[PDB]
Amino acid sequence: MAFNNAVLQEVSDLPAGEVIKASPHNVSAFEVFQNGLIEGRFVKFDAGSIDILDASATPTIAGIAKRKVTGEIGPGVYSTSGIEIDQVAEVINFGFATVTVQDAAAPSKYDPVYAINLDSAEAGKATENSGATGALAVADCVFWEQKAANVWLVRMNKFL
Amino acid sequence: MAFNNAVLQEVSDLPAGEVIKASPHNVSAFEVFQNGLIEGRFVKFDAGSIDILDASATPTIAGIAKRKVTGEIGPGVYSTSGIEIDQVAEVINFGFATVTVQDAAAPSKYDPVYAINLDSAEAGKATENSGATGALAVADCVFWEQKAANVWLVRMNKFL
Amino acid sequence: EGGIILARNLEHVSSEIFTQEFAG
Amino acid sequence: LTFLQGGIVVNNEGGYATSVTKLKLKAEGGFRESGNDTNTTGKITLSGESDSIP
Amino acid sequence: VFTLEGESDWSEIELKQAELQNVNLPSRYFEAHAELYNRKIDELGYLGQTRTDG
Repeated sequence: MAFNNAVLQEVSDLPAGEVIKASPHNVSAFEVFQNGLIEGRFVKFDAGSIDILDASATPTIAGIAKRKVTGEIGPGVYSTSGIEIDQVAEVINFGFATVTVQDAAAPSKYDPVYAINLDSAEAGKATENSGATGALAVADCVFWEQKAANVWLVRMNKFL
Repeated sequence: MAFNNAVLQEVSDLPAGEVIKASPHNVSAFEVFQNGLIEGRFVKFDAGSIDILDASATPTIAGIAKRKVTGEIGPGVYSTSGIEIDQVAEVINFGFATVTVQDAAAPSKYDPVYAINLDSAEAGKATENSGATGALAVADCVFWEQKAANVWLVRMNKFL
Repeated sequence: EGGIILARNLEHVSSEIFTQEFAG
Repeated sequence: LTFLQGGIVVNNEGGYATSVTKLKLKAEGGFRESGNDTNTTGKITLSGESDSIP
Repeated sequence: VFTLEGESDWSEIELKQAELQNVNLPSRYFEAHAELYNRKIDELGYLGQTRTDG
């Protein structure tokens, strides 16, 4: 159908899955990954492949799925075997990066980031509330500032 | 041995003590060291000097000893008092760096890096085997990818 | 969200056209 | 006849194709308050979407 | 002596839709007619003419 949101009230800030390159930053390419890897989410590393967060024991959070500016137009999705095939999964593991947050979450600066660990659409979403279902403490990462609607720029103190 | 590997069916892959500059990296020069510091090996800071790991209990591990690419042809060794004299022991302490891996070690990506804290030539060699003898965890340091024969790119997440 | 490049532009349909070949 | 007098322009670009696809680029981001020698935490970037009419 | 005759038709619509792929549909039919004539000449000298009923 027509273009969504003809006129927006404010200019939306950084979309999720984006890394600021003024600060020190590292986005590292993983060749093997999971089809349908949502961008702008925390992604885990399992069996030598970058895949979506899902209920597990203690997933190895490898960082934030980088949003490709020159990727396919559509939902933020990493795809294999299509016209929109993405050869590698670009993952932001160091620096300031934008991640979607649970719509219930209301975080603030220097709050410890919690990723979502569920087999649902909310997989890989950040949050401040640790009592949220499937709240996984991401090691050494803090919310920095609210960029967009339900998107927060967080800071990964060390590599993820 | 005379010019080992006369002909190779593939170009040799990255040697140890080599840090990739494409990412946030840091090699920091230490003006005093120990004679016989092996390049491409975990070094430790003790008594105000960089030196090869030995029988110590809880060494403060500086980082991978950087391989002086325009140093001496021969063993990758730091040396005082010679024509082969290196004034400063430049040491890689942040980012992706190549370290020699124990000949018996079979690591994989995101595997925590243990360094052999022994008094031998196997001192400072990286291994994934926690159960290996004389090895301590190099906290905040993971394996990234097998570069060369018994050489691995590891990731020092924080300033090591 | 997503990207800026439409999917069909991420594919280069080769200008060379390969005719079907039959027995000699 | 009232349509074309309303003001809607007529766009003869679709060629002979069975559908016309239009694409929209939106600038997303924001300038952030800075000091003399700091690292900016505000980034201006692009996003897009598309529509198709048969 | 017997004669073989074959047709090929198109339309401006599919002519231009084929030109979208930089394909000259009339020229392509002419090449196909010549090629099928060559193939039939090759086959008639090897297997003769099979009637349409077998």
